[PDB]
Amino acid sequence: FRKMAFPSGKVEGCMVQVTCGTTTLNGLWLDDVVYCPRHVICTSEDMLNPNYEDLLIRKSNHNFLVQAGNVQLRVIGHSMQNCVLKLKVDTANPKTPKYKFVRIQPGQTFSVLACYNGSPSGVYQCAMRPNFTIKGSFLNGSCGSVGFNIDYDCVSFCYMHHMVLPTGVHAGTDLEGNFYGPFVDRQTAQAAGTDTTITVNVLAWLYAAVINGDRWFLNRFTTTLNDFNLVAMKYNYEPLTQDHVDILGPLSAQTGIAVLDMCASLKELLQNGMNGRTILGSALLEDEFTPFDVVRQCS
Amino acid sequence: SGFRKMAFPSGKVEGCMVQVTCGTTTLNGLWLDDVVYCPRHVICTSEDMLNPNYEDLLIRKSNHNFLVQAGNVQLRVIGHSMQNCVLKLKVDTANPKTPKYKFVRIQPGQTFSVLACYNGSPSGVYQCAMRPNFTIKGSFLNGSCGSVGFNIDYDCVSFCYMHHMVLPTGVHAGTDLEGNFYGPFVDRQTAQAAGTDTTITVNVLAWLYAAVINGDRWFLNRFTTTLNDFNLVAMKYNYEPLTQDHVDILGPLSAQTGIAVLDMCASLKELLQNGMNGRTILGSALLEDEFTPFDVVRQCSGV
Ligand SMILES: *[C@@](O)(CO)[C@H](C[C@@H]1CCNC1=O)NC(=O)[C@H](CC(C)C)NC(=O)c1cc2c(OC)cccc2[nH]1
Ligand SMILES: *[C@@](O)(CO)[C@H](C[C@@H]1CCNC1=O)NC(=O)[C@H](CC(C)C)NC(=O)c1cc2c(OC)cccc2[nH]1
Repeated sequence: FRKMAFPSGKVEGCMVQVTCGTTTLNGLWLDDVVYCPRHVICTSEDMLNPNYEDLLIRKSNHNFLVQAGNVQLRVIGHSMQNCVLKLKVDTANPKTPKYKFVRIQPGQTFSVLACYNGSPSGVYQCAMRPNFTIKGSFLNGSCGSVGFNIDYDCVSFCYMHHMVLPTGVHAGTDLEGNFYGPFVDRQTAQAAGTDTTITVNVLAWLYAAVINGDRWFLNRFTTTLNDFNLVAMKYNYEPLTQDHVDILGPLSAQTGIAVLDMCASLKELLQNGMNGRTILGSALLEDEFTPFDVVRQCS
Repeated sequence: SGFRKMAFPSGKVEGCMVQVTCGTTTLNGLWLDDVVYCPRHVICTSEDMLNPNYEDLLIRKSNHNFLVQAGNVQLRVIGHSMQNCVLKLKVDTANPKTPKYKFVRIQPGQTFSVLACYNGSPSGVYQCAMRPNFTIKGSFLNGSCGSVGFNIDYDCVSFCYMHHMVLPTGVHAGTDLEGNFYGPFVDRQTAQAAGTDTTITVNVLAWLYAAVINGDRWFLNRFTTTLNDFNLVAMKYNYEPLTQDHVDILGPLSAQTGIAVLDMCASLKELLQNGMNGRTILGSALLEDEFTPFDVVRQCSGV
């Protein structure tokens, strides 16, 4: 098993750069709107303690430089929505894919198209942690890079990059500008809460192991969802929700192993350990593959 | 900040993928200018693939025997030749989205991005390394043949891999875009083993430097080693020898971190002899060898 990103071309065709003063970052051009982090309006000193409503009052359309490559797109309107700026431009992007804006849950994965100066640089798969950070790879100039999933022909954008934390993980918003987690867009060191293991994804991984004939860990027991959640929390594992149980449905049907029987197997692995054994060639339980990723790599 | 297995953006390649069908055999092709490149075993029937005389099988085909679909459009084949294990279909239409490109044959230990495709449709993109035994640890399913591997520099796509085969061990084998396999493999329907799969030492060292740049030094030690004494231990553990060129190529990472290359060699020697003792590096419980020094430099320079 490996991390696989979605093909990035539909998103590449939407990346632009946005500059205000000497402050430059990336934006997302869909139809005639460009979406970007609102701190582009800040000088470096402004970002220490910004009052964004007051800073924006001092800006007009003609203070925003939007470029597709080196080609300028004239800005004809602007507004703030939470921590994102929306710049209306006078050109509808001919490369706009079918798209939606979605807000994901911890545990869900997405592809990040890391960009610099409006130019796509690399693509990789990330998982939203329970503490609402991602382990990205981002350098200066990466803000406004986006994360997304592709379903059929539709790009679902879920993430726009804003922040690195002192621990070197990343934080950002959805495309309506609402941060994931307790973070704010300020030039300040902010701590993320203690993280936990993504249980639903570990279960998906165990189903993947079974699909491939690696099933020594299957035990004879079952559990209730409540009892499992209480045990899991003592091992720093997330509780399962009903949605988690439901998204495990297809893998449960494919293998014939009920979700709560697999939970009882995992409980035993937590309580008793691996006994120097491996699962899918690994002593670590992997928690960054969703049930969809498992299906997507097995078929 | 951070270090992740990263692929190049795939859009320039997506615009070149098409579907090639001959008989009941369908796989992917690569459409550049007015030529479509694909694995020649498309011309094969199920019975042919056991021992295909490709020159014999190809001469019996006509241009119209090849159905090339690009999205909803069918491209008319107006010529066809064979270059080793790659078929070259001349089409009457030049692909308008052809990027600047070159064909290159990659060296073992180098990385490239793979755009996995099915029925001419891009499905996923990931980074691989060409292993010392000339296999790649890919993710490919039925119908993935003709998927390509590439690197991008500025605006130029260097195609280096086209996919053909899975081995019994689950690793993968393919050719360059001149149709020559990497490794001792053959495009016939047989179970093939690779040579011994050694570890790309210069890459493990780069990844250790990446781990240091990202704040983890638990594996470092106060010891050093000579290059030869390191290589003696490395070869004992089925690692490739480190050459002076590798040492030099690691210079920028050594400069950035302040850790002499042979001091990092002494760290790796200790990891090989003692193991990792349940600890992890950059989240991995194994020594990773599929990032090149340049992969690390481009993600971690300045951090
Ligand atoms: C965007 O490029 C800014 O436009 C930038 C992305 C980071 C640069 C290096 N890697 C990244 O992911 N974001 C920032 O520089 C933000 C700007 C905010 C939104 C105004 N700043 C931080 O992420 C930042 C500031 C501080 C800090 O201060 C003090 C102390 C510790 C961490 C930290 N992160
Ligand atoms: C191509 O899509 C075929 O067009 C296909 C890709 C593999 C399918 C499963 N995963 C893959 O990477 N390649 C093949 O099916 C090739 C066809 C050759 C080039 C004629 N064959 C193999 O991959 C192959 C055959 C055998 C085998 O036999 C008998 C025994 C064991 C492994 C094996 N692989």
